[PDB]
Amino acid sequence: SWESHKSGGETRL
Amino acid sequence: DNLVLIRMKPDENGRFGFNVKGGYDQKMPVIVSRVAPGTPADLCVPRLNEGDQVVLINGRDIAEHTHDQVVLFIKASCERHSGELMLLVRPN
Repeated sequence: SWESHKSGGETRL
Repeated sequence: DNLVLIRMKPDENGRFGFNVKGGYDQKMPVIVSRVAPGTPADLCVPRLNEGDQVVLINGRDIAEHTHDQVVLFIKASCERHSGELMLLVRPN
């Protein structure tokens, strides 16, 4: 979310 | 206790190089789940590590916040001091 990839409840920052 | 205060500037494209899992909606603490090689999170003083539990983001207590609320706090560039994202973490 917020223009960051979210998958499996994990976000890349 | 045993907390570590880390400051890091993002890369030129606004990215820090770490991933997080957790948050109030996941019923688990916010934890660093990955740190990518050569990114700010890998090169900071000291390094941010997988398993570190995030206690504060730019001074804010995130305990009752959802995962996506925590993501926006990380991306809230104007809450940084001197352009540095501040994380207060507890090593695993």
